[PDB]
Amino acid sequence: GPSVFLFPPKPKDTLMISRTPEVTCVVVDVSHEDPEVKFNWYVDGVEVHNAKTKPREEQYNSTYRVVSVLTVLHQDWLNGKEYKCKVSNKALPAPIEKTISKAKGQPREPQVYTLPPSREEMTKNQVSLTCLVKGFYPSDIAVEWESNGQPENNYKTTPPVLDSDGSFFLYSKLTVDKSRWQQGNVFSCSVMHEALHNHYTQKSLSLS
Amino acid sequence: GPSVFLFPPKPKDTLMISRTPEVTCVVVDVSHEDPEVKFNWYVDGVEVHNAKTKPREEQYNSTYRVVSVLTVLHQDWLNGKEYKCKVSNKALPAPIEKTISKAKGQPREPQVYTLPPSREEMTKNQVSLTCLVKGFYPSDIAVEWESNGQPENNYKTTPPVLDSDGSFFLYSKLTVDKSRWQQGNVFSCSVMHEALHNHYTQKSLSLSP
Amino acid sequence: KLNKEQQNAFYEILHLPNLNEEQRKAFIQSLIDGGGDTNGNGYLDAEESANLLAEAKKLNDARAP
Amino acid sequence: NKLNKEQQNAFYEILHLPNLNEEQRKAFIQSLIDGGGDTNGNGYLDAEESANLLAEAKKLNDAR
Ligand SMILES: *[C@@H]1O[C@H](CO[C@@H]2O[C@@H](C)[C@@H](O)[C@@H](O)[C@@H]2O)[C@@H](O[C@@H]2O[C@H](CO)[C@@H](O[C@@H]3O[C@H](CO[C@H]4O[C@H](CO)[C@@H](O)[C@H](O)[C@@H]4O[C@@H]4O[C@H](CO)[C@@H](O)[C@H](O)[C@H]4NC(C)=O)[C@@H](O)[C@H](O[C@H]4O[C@H](CO)[C@@H](O)[C@H](O)[C@@H]4O[C@@H]4O[C@H](CO)[C@@H](O)[C@H](O)[C@H]4NC(C)=O)[C@@H]3O)[C@H](O)[C@H]2NC(C)=O)[C@H](O)[C@H]1NC(C)=O
Ligand SMILES: *[C@@H]1O[C@H](CO[C@@H]2O[C@@H](C)[C@@H](O)[C@@H](O)[C@@H]2O)[C@@H](O[C@@H]2O[C@H](CO)[C@@H](O[C@@H]3O[C@H](CO[C@H]4O[C@H](CO)[C@@H](O)[C@H](O)[C@@H]4O[C@@H]4O[C@H](CO)[C@@H](O)[C@H](O)[C@H]4NC(C)=O)[C@@H](O)[C@H](O[C@H]4O[C@H](CO)[C@@H](O)[C@H](O)[C@@H]4O[C@@H]4O[C@H](CO)[C@@H](O)[C@H](O)[C@H]4NC(C)=O)[C@@H]3O)[C@H](O)[C@H]2NC(C)=O)[C@H](O)[C@H]1NC(C)=O
Ligand SMILES: [Ca+2]
Ligand SMILES: [Ca+2]
Ligand SMILES: [Cl-]
Ligand SMILES: [Cl-]
Ligand SMILES: [Cl-]
Ligand SMILES: [Cl-]
Ligand SMILES: [Cl-]
Repeated sequence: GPSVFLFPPKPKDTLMISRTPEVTCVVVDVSHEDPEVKFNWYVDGVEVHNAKTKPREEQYNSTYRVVSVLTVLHQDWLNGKEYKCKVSNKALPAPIEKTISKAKGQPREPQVYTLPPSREEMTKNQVSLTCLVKGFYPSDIAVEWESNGQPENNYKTTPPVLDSDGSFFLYSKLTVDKSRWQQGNVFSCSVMHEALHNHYTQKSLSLS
Repeated sequence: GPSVFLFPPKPKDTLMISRTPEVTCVVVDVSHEDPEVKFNWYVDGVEVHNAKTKPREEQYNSTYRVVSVLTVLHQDWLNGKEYKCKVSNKALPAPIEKTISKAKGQPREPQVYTLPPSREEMTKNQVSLTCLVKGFYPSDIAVEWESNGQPENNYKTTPPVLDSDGSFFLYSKLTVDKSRWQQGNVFSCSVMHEALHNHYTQKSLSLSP
Repeated sequence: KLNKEQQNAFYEILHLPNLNEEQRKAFIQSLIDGGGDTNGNGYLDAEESANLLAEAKKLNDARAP
Repeated sequence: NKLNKEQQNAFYEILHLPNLNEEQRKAFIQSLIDGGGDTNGNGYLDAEESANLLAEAKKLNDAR
């Protein structure tokens, strides 16, 4: 039978007003004989009708995947409203209902620190710029890199890791050509989190 | 119905000869009505009989947990042998089979770098000592901290993260009181990985200019 | 390019304690649906963000117990 | 820590000797942790005993 997974919006989408957060209801293991899926969305218990169903997609395992996307208001999600997805399909004896909401708990402000490359790494053609983000809650967070107002395209960020005090931390590793670092170019670690002022902060990183 | 979960040995156990690596086959949701579980272990397709089954364990939700432990040879795991656990139980329409092995692919040697606390963190009462381990494959790895030959245990290590070049990296964060860092105490990041000579190396970290 | 004043107006309005949800909800919507774009240029200028925030802060202070 | 470095190194070297077959590699490694290499039977694999077992593995590897 079909299975349902309800996903929250991306942290960056709910924190930046210029973006559109969405909750996503994914129905997997949809059969070829009964591929019709009906979605019923509810925001705080009242049904809404602005959801969009994406065309079904057959997967490599020979089952259909149908996705429904519902735009949400930034403040509704941040204030803890519940979003219910109800999925109906003739292969199910009864509809499946999944509910999600923002993670609960006292918000805690991330501490953001930039770390230059180890001197021992300066013998490599590329060097690692590190961003330490620690002490934040909930774990929902977004991290990006910038230089001169433009995005950097070779960084990787670890998942949030639970620390001893109940908060979370992570690292972001930006790889740049060693020449760029030695020339004094300024790089910026951008962190987006609900417990930050304006929901974002930036910290610079340069040689001297 | 019962579910089966097969767990690999700890990376440190397979790399250090003084330790004992084990693969662990766990059967959960075993009912009171059909609690008998049969285990069949296979190493590269050949059945083995040196596994030990622990006495069934009742959980708070009135289900049994049955565990079978198979000791493995360090070289067998490091050389990529496959370990299969086959679980039979009357509540299952057919036995369940799970297989695990070390990840395939050319091993790559880790690069280990230690990073001192950020200058802005030097205003906090506690500071972060960072160990960057990069460029290694497979992801099986162990990272520890030491000071004066004894372990430091107020550290957390991230999971391995897939990097752009197909290798893995991680960070280990050791938290110490600022005073210890200011006193010139030497801290050591210890890394264990198959692609290292003797399967281990260490990098020091102390207050430098 | 990030509109810092718009993002800040969103954050400040989001945390004004004395506004009811409906009022805070109406102000935030005006940041992205033209209502705040008083000079119909399609972009929320710094003047409009500060003025909409200042106007929203005004109602919050008038509602303080 | 209190790691037996000579034992760990002998294990690593034996693990990578290219000309040994599986049983030979299995037998040499096993002697590091089951008493066989503990020539004085004092319960600990001394540096002398590690070096001697490694030399035996290298010798068989070179002879093959
Ligand atoms: C046929 O294939 C489809 C999909 O094809 C996909 O195609 C196949 C052919 C392969 O190539 C796959 O590699 C490929 O992914 C199969 O559908 C998959 O089915 C499994 C379950 O059977 C689903 O697993 C769930 O996954 C979610 C996480 O999903 C995100 O992350 C995935 C990476 O792991 C990613 O692949 C997904 O696309 C999805 O990506 C996110 O997507 C959203 C929406 O687009 C987006 O907004 C996000 O940004 C994006 N993020 C990322 C990082 O990509 C996982 O959370 C689920 O876990 C819970 O449930 C498990 C039960 O299955 C349980 O074991 C876990 O412990 C966990 O527990 C839940 O636990 C939490 C813990 O707090 C608890 O709160 C919940 O209550 C609890 N809920 C429970 C138990 O119900 C889960 O693992 C895959 O997502 C899904 N893939 C896709 C693409 O839909 C299908 O099964 C195949 N059919 C077969 C084999 O018969
Ligand atoms: C009745 O109650 C019992 C007992 O209750 C539970 O435990 C007690 C102690 C309390 O804490 C309760 O709060 C709690 O409810 C219930 O038993 C549980 O049943 C669930 C299944 O529903 C099992 O889930 C699996 O967990 C494994 C991970 O297991 C480590 O997990 C726990 C730590 O988080 C720990 O409790 C476990 O003991 C286990 O410990 C590891 O143990 C070995 C053995 O000693 C040890 O060597 C390790 O060091 C140790 N590790 C750690 C970190 O401690 C998890 O892997 C499972 O998820 C995978 O599979 C899913 C598909 O089924 C998939 O959707 C997931 O994404 C995930 O994917 C797998 O993912 C990994 C990594 O991503 C990958 O390598 C695999 O290839 C991949 N496999 C796939 C995709 O197929 C799963 O979540 C619980 O373990 C189990 N608890 C115990 C103690 O056994 C029972 O459900 C209840 N029944 C009822 C109410 O009806
Ligand atoms: Ca305007
Ligand atoms: Ca001896
Ligand atoms: Cl489901
Ligand atoms: Cl309802
Ligand atoms: Cl596809
Ligand atoms: Cl940004
Ligand atoms: Cl800050």
